[PDB]
Amino acid sequence: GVKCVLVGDGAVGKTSLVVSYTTPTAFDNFSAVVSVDGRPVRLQLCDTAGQDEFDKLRPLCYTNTDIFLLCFSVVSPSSFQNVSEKWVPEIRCHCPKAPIILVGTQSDLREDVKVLIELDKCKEKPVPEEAAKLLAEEIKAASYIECSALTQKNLKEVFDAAIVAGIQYSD
Ligand SMILES: Nc1nc2c(ncn2[C@@H]2O[C@H](COP(=O)(O)OP(=O)(O)O)[C@@H](O)[C@H]2O)c(=O)[nH]1
Ligand SMILES: [Mg+2]
Repeated sequence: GVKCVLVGDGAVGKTSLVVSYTTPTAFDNFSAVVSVDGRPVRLQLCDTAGQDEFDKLRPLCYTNTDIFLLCFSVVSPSSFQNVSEKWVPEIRCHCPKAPIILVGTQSDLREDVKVLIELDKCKEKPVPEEAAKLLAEEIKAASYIECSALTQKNLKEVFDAAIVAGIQYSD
């Protein structure tokens, strides 16, 4: 059984990722049995609040973590910038050994006019997939995987990858 913790800025879609996949509050735990490469594995999902108010409690959730899903929204460059500035340092402070998968969320919004118009008011654009992939390399993430809890694009893949990385580490 594999312990997976999701971290990242508020509003990127952490809670939505886990609920979409496994099917109303700050911190919550989920448990699912998942078929990975043909055999069942128990996956514990710990959903954390990403607001600065925490690190109060948040790192208390980290004990014995096998895999971190470090999430940013692909339509939030600020959340991408926080991967380097806040999240990788925090994870590495508490669990320096644990594998990380860099997870880009809300992929469907790359094609949402309202969202794109809003980003452009500050001359921003969605995070290029190339940039995410390069960062994943820089931070020594296992991989970069981009997904949508709305359309379920790559949602299975995110958690399959989490389990594979998590078993390898655990073992
Ligand atoms: N369009 C779209 N909206 C999403 C997606 N994932 C989450 N949301 C919405 O984004 C907001 C933040 O989601 P939430 O699960 O609360 O994020 P968290 O704060 O990181 O846990 C909510 O309005 C969700 O409905 C997605 O993949 N696509
Ligand atoms: Mg949430």
